[PDB]
Amino acid sequence: RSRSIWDDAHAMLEKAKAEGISTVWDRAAEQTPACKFCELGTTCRNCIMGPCRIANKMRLGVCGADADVIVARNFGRFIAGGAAGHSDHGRDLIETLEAVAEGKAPGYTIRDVAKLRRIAAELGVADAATRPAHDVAADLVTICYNDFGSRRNALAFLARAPQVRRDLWQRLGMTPRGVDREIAEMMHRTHMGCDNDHTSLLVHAARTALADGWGGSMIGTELSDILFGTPRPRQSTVNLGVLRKDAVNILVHGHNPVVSEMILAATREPAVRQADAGAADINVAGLCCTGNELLMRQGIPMAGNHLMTELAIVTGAADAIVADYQCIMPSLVQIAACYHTRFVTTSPKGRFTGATHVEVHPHNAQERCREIVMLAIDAYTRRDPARVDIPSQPVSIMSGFSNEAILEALGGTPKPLIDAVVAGQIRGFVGIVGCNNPKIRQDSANVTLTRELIRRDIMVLATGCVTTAAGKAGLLVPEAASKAGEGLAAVCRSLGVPPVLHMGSCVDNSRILQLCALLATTLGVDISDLPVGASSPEWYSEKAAAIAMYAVASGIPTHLGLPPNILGSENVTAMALHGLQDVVGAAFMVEPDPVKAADMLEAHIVARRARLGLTS
Amino acid sequence: TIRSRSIWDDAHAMLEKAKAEGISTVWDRAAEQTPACKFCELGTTCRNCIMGPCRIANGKMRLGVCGADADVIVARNFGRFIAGGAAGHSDHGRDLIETLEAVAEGKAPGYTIRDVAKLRRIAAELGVADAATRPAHDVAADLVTICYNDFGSRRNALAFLARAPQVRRDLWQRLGMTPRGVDREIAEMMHRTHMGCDNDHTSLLVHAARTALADGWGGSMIGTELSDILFGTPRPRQSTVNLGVLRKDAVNILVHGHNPVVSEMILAATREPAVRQAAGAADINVAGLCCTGNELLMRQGIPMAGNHLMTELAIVTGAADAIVADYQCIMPSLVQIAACYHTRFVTTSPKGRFTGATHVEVHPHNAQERCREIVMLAIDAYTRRDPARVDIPSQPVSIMSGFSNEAILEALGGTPKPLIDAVVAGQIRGFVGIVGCNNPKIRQDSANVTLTRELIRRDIMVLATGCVTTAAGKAGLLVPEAASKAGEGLAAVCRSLGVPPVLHMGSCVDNSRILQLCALLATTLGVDISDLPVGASSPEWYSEKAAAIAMYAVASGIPTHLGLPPNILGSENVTAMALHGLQDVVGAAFMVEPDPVKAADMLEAHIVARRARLGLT
Ligand code: SF4
Ligand code: SF4
Ligand code: FES
Repeated sequence: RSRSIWDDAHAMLEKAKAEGISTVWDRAAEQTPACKFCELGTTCRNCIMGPCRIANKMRLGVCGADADVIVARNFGRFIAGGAAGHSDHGRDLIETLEAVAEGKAPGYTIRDVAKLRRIAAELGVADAATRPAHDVAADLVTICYNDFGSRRNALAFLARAPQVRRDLWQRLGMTPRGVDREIAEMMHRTHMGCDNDHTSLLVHAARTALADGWGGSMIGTELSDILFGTPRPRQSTVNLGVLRKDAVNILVHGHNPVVSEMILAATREPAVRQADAGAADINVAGLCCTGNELLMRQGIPMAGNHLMTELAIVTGAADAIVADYQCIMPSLVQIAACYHTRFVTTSPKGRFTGATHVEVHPHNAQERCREIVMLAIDAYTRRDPARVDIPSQPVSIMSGFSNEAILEALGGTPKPLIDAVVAGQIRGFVGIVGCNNPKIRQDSANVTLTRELIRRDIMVLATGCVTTAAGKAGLLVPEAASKAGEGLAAVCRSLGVPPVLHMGSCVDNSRILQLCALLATTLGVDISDLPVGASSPEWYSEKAAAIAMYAVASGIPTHLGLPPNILGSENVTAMALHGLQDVVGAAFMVEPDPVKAADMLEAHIVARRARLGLTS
Repeated sequence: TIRSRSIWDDAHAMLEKAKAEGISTVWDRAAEQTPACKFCELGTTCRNCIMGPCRIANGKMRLGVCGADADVIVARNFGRFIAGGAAGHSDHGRDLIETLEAVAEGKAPGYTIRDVAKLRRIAAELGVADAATRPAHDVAADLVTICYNDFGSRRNALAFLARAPQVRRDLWQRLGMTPRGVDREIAEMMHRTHMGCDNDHTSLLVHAARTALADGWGGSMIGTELSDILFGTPRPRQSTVNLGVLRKDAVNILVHGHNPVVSEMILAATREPAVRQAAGAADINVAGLCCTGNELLMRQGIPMAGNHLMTELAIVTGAADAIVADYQCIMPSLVQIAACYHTRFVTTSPKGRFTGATHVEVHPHNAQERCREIVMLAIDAYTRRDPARVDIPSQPVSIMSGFSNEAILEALGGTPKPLIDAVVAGQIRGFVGIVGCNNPKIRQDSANVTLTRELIRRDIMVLATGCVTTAAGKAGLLVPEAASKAGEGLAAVCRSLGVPPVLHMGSCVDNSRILQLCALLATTLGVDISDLPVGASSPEWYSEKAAAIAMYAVASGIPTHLGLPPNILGSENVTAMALHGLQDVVGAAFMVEPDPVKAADMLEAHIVARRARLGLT
């Protein structure tokens, strides 16, 4: 009850305890209270002269490092881990398009040639409009790979940012030069006896996160649309009720659409769908970011977010989990073992001990994904009928709101959206990026903050876990306009869109940057002048901090529900919470109270409205 | 009590001088952090997300909040440890590519290509067309491209990897270990260690091996070869060691860190007539520290003031007029210790920023003017030195240095066949590259020198890099006359060649020379590196770069001994994989032994075993 706000989670948690199955909430209590030095960030294991803990003797490390350097180093490596997670996903997308471009990817094509030509033209490919698509693709592959090289002075997509913003980064030393390069430079700087200035460390951490948002994640988003289709607005369902008792239930979990879109195509094969075991159909449901993206591009229903993954298996109806990499809890392998579920992994980078590994690459995806769906149809026969309990009834959601889709709904230009903001019908925009964290009652903060913002005529752009949260709350449909303020509801009914726009997965947060950059460029101001905000009310992962860091560094005020492990240095904390405002035009806000967070987000939005000479 | 800190009299005098002056040393701070955190020492702590942090216990706390066990958690921490060290070398190599490209474009005043012959040879080796006869700047530019591509994401294997025997390359490929890109493997390691990605301890150790190979065969190797191209390939030469290199009558500039791009330009500025005339001092004195000092010693014969733990004690002498630092292994306490005196602590790299220092950023386009400004800062500081607080402890010791692979082969008449013949006869029973640092957990240089003395006594030639250079040098082991401390066979070889029984091959980056030498001997014999009577030791290691070095040695076939254990004892599976499992996979393994004599037995035992596998006595 205190663990989650959802009845489907409640039913599955009670089912888990009766079956003696330990959940992520059960293990969170074992690790609470946690280590104070680890919680403060005042611990360092970067060499075997240590480990060192800073006290308040023990003021410095053995090498002489103070709490400032130690805390900043840990935080840069935290960000580097998150940027690395997106970086590799984007590299994987580059490899796939090259396989298509070279004609070495059976079942893969370029779904959105129009976007390919536009992106290629945008990044400087000559005659991208009229040359053969595979050549245009190959040239774009080269540009992207160069951003994963070490000879650029700035990443390709950075030109989307307003000039004032690009000039600021260059002056500050923040211009991201290469995706992998900045990750390595961060790891270099955090080695003993290298960067021992907390400001320089935070600057490069900002540089590293910008290499994600304007590099790794952005390449990942745009190539995904090129290969799998650009999302259009569409209807679907959410919650554990997406699982059908009468169908073979395949759950795609992780991030890579290269796999999940091939799992979907294999289930649509005539020979596979024919398989014969008491199967009414082959039901595919989404999890995590690969589910978000399958929802965006295919309308496939989503079973749940981060904390719903273990409870999805406990239902007794998950026949298989097809996983790749990132945010896939290893406990899934043990819980699936308690049932019949075949836990299948597909990435060479995402290995789990005890799993069934069927490695998927573009050259063998069609045959391997077809083999995987047969493993699931086999597992559907061994499912115990006694231990099945699908809790809830699914909820309708609308999804597929890319920037392409938003502009289409606005008639082609951002001016109607702009005009609504100048009038005050839409007072501002807040991108909510949150995850789930067992330290917070599940989706309470996410849904509460979302409800507050739309009540104040502030449009919410949702990605990641908040998608399942707002969707379960009925906020992802046009009819949710009745829960928004008069001005925002007026806009939404005019556009036929919900007051919360689902823009995709964690990688797709680059869409929010692209949108902010477009509005800033259209108006001739910096992103730090737009009435925008970002929130991660229930974040947990390195990727969330990398996202939060690149939002702040791009001019977007960013709220965090839980603090990072940096409180052990008040200097680092003050830089993140206040000092960054003077440097990059935005800052971090830490607030566990979602209502106070709405006040803080709205206050900044109001302030930027006044700087534009507008009424709030 | 300070006699237990170091084995050297210059260190003793400075530690006792530090105690009287109330200056806290790295040894004083080591005792404050002992006993350390047990979970951190075991590796059973994880801070990779804010669902945690998590500690594993030995029924609660068996797993992390995400479900991760001690195996995954310990392996993740160790992979990130390796990634930090590879990252340190990676960026140094990237800096040298940037420098050669500046030379190649004519945008680097004072920089030239010292070794055109090596440039043409390296370019030809990596596939540059007509590298032998085309203009040097074009040859350089084409080589710059090859190196940058190894810092890209489109190669299937790094360029220098072809030096390895085919059998070794086939093994890496089968295992999934082939390093594809320098930065790529670092990022992939960080990706794998994110929550919910690689949760298989075997896969994690494999990629850590892949990442370290991207260093030794990539970052460090590019760093070594381009450095020789730009600053000269080391030839054997004489020099002095210890704190006595500092002259009371001269302006004392200490270069500390790693980048020769700066230190070789600091040396040239001191040789300028106006700068040398500006110095009321008797001379301008440049001395080496850490790895940049190793490299100035190798290529210029510049004396070295001391190793890792001697850096703070160098300032306490009261004679260090300036410290020119860049990045890596430069303790931030140096800024506070220098503040107690007149010393100007100068930093030059954008990547190595220290709070409170005098920052004069050095890049190839402005090095000549900036380094000239830095030497003037030091000449200014020479006037502000208090004569009362100066006490230079010891008298310097003669050393011989400059043993690159080029130098070794030259001493052998051009081919490794004489070196090979001595090994088949048994005059040289094997080779051990000692890579150690210093660690306040061990009496300074005790284990290093003790192991070195034991090995040469058993006819085992020692190849020294890094800190052990100052260690063996202070012990009189770096001169031809040190043959009297070796066995009959090894002493016999050394007298024939006129070389010491311990060969100084450079800095930590220069450990790639040892790989190049092993690869050459293995290729010449038609066997794997795992078939050679070779070993590696880091008796007093501490840093991420040392663990990356040890990991890439093990992964290339070289048995590697560590004096102190890494933070992995919390998982017996990871420990057994490092200590035994790797032997079945890569033909070599880690050996953990704090007793240097037992370490010599362990190193010699493996050497003996590989001699038998080659059919030798
Ligand atoms: S880098 Fe410094 S603070 Fe960190 S463990 Fe090593 S000695 Fe301690
Ligand atoms: S990644 Fe897993 S083990 Fe590490 S802190 Fe997070 S929940 Fe704990
Ligand atoms: S566990 Fe070692 S400090 Fe937190």
